[PDB]
Amino acid sequence: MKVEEILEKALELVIPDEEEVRKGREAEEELRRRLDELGVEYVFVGSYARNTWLKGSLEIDVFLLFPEEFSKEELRERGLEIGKAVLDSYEIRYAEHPYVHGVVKGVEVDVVPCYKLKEPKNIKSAVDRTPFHHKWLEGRIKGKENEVRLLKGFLKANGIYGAEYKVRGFSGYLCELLIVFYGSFLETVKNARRWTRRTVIDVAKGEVRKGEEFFVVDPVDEKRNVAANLSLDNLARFVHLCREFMEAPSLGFFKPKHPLEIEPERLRKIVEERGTAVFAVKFRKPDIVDDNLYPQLERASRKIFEFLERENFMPLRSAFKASEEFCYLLFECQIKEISRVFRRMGPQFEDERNVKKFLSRNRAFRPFIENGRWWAFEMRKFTTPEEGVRSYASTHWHTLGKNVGESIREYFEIISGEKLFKEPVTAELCEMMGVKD
RNA sequence: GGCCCGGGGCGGUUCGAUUCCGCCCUGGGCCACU
Ligand SMILES: Nc1ncnc2c1ncn2[C@@H]1O[C@H](COP(=O)(O)OP(=O)(O)OP(=O)(O)O)[C@@H](O)[C@H]1O
Ligand SMILES: [Mg+2]
Repeated sequence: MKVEEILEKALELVIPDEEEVRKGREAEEELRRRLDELGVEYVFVGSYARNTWLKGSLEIDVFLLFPEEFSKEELRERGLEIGKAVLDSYEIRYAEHPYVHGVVKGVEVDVVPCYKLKEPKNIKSAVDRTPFHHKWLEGRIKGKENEVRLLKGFLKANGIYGAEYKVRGFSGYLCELLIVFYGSFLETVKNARRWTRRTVIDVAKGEVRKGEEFFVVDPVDEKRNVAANLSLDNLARFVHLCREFMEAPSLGFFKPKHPLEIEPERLRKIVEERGTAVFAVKFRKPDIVDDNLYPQLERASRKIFEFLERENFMPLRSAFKASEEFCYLLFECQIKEISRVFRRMGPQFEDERNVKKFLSRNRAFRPFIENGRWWAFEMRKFTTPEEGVRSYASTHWHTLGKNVGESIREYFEIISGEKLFKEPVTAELCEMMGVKD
């Protein structure tokens, strides 16, 4: 097991077989014919146009070029009209920039409308750079497409591929830029081992400098950070994965990790061993796009975690899961039950004005003096994390994300114990607690 | 939708709040959906 031989075997996993390629070329030819029959102006971009698409994950991107004077509404209406007329079956679901997704002779297709600008200067639609990325890449990625595939396969197998909010990882484009910059997958991995959270990679200048945060400047637009949505943690996982890989090569790094089935009876025993409070807030999943949902699940989950820490329940970690039916914010605290009494800091004995106001307070236990200042015993309105969250969630629902919050407002429940291990969250909990196997 | 920076109004908590928990108005960037 040496890098050399391993990467040789890995190609079998990332390179599309001749049949899959034929399927794409055949689908390409059909798109062309449907589009030419409409006399539409288009251009093939992305993975398929450059032959850097990962085996099994083929998607053809067709970009409909529109004059700059056109309305964003005209693009949407016209582009959606063209997309629907050109796909066997289609689906329209997006967060902001419109596009049609569908199928042609068996392969996934994305028909997207954009403005045909000159200079990726001041983009008008969110996707106007894409055509220029193609221009900039077609002449430089030639001969190294399999190197790109190795990188994509590597990141995909380890859950950090996509740049969408569900993953906060490396986009396909970023991968190609990295390949152009380092020359190959091995080189990229070798150098990535020394990346820092301040690393700046400028491919157009062929330079690596120190910066404010992780920044990969787009050759097409120097102000654009291609890795803007790559989370710090995901950057850290990659760098580490790169160290581990070079240290002990294995094509296991290209094989998707074990689905993991682990029985609920085992989870119960682990939680018992841990002596922690493991619970979850359950509510109905809002009918909105992944790209809108996840950031809200992140916020809600975080706002509640902070409530748990300032409330002294010693939160350990939080996680979340979304099924098609419901959503779950998961928590584990070191404190299952806290006392009713606690001490609140008061003024220094020195100024009677404030000491006076501090003592006029109707109180159950009579404040005391300790180290030069007054302190008072106070009673909590709740003593467990669950009682706390039920309280917080019912009252601060509006701060847990627009849609996620509104849903919790109309309904939510706190699941714990055995009734929790039944829900579709065992995987997430095991992951959250670091259960190995 | 989420994040970041900023205006102007407020409610609650607190001995004490610009500073802690939040709500309305609003201006400007950015990110995801290709
Ligand atoms: N998040 C993004 N950041 C930058 N460019 C992007 C992003 N998403 C899409 N693009 C542009 O649109 C093109 C199409 O992206 P798409 O989502 O189809 O993935 P891809 O790049 O085709 O690779 P793959 O299909 O193998 O994931 C990219 O090649 C790039 O030019
Ligand atoms: Mg594609």
